[PDB]
Amino acid sequence: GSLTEDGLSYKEKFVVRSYEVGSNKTATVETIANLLQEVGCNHAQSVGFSGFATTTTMRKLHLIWVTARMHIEIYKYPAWGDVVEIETWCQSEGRIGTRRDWILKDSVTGEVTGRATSKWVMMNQDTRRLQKVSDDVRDEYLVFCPQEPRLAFPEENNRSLKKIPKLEDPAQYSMIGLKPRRADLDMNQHVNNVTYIGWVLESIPQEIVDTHELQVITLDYRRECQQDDVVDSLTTTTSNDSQFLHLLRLSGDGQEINRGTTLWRKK
Amino acid sequence: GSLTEDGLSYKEKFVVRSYEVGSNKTATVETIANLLQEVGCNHAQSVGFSTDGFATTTTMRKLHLIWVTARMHIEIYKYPAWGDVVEIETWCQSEGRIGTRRDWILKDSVTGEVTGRATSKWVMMNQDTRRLQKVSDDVRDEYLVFCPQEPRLAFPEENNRSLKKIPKLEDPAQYSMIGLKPRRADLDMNQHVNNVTYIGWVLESIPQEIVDTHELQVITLDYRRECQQDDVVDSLTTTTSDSQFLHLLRLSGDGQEINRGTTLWRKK
Ligand SMILES: OC1CN(C(c2ccccc2)c2ccccc2)C1
Ligand SMILES: OC1CN(C(c2ccccc2)c2ccccc2)C1
Repeated sequence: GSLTEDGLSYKEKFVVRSYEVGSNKTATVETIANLLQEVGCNHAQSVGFSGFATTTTMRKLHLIWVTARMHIEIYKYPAWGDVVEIETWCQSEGRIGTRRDWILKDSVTGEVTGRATSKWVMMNQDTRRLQKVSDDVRDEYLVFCPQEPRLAFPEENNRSLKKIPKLEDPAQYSMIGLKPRRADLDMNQHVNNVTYIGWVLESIPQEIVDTHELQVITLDYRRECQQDDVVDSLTTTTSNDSQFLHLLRLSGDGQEINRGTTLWRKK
Repeated sequence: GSLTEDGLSYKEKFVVRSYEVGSNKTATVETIANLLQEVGCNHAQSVGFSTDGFATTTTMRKLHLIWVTARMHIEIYKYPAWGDVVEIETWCQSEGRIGTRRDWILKDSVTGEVTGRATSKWVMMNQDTRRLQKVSDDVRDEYLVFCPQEPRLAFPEENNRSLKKIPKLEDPAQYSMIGLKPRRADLDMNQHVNNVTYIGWVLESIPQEIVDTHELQVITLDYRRECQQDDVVDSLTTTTSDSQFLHLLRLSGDGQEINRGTTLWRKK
């Protein structure tokens, strides 16, 4: 992997592994999400950042970046043995937070096979209190972002910015008692963001997965699942194409941890 | 990755990823086990097998036969750090009619030093009836040309840990993790639970304080029966001692054994 010529974006190639693919012999959306995370971490390391990606001022103030939303659109899932090239960049969104975008390409054809965007907010590591980005923090990372707008999702009222409603009981489908194991944790012992994507997908019936391809997934992150928490995954059909509304909540008290939507195309 | 000069082994380099490491910023034993599988699959593809979901010969496909893991044994001296490059070499050997063995050697790409080693036993099974069998001469002739003829063992030492008999854990277990269920990410391309998931489930019943203060040195795992996608598992562990543990995975309902194993840990 390497920063591009202008030093404002980062590119990396990956060979799709045998254990990374599903029944169709193509990468799962969770393998894609892991690759997006890996290339994001390699971009942060290349420009001088570090268990968390933080600036000097962020470390002094016990501040970290946390994902608020992840949005992924896949046109073609790379096959086992295929090489996928991923380009990533970040942009400041004023005082609200930051955005990281990605473009996925087939290395042989040069064709765009997917795109993704994510919203990140600043949080105090200890109190969990969200906050706006300060000028002092903003000055430390603006030199690594393009100054002119560069968007993976330029479209007028595109799906990546759509408000997601709260699923109403009773859900059409559910998967109950989901618990993270050690492999679900990151190096800081927090549940990996990609685990939540897997849990959302667990309540989609196997017949939809066997006859459809996942085209778009939008996921909001409201609260973290702790290592000793238990989750229930809920799904209701809202719709050639099938659309679903999703909700992850704690098994006991029903506290919301995530909400999302998925769009699927008939194979 | 590539076959070596003589065409009797295969080598591949891997850069350890951010999501592949634990609290110590080094690869987990499950990341290592996944890499061992990946290099094994790439070795099979390079010599003309697979491109269907299973590594099979022409005669195996005609007879609906597949290779299934009977035992996995891994010994790690140093876990590669995040960003480090690990080189893995693998090869296979026929063990007569019993089955086959695949071995691995792990090395730090910068120093050339051996950082780990692994060995696995594989048996032939009819994929529809699940009935185990010996390896026929016709099947053995199709894969013997891809194996070294003289013995080449990752674990040569007489009566080494990789060949030790593992006893069955007696109730009550000292520790347990109950109600473990596979999700879609735990499945392989044939919708079977990935062998590495069972390693993760075994490790789930080890208390977090042992993991925080010890490094896993050796793990031996026997595979007795597969966990189906709709099955639920209980992971049981008892200290037998360095720290040593005896492990047992069984179905949550009827208590049918799916795996048994042992782990050896060194105080950090
Ligand atoms: O997910 C978003 C991408 N942002 C980082 C980032 C920004 C520009 C280039 C590389 C990396 C970051 C900003 C400020 C402190 C530490 C890391 C956070
Ligand atoms: O996991 C064990 C090792 N595998 C062998 C094997 C694979 C398919 C058919 C016959 C034999 C082997 C693979 C690649 C080179 C040489 C032998 C099955």
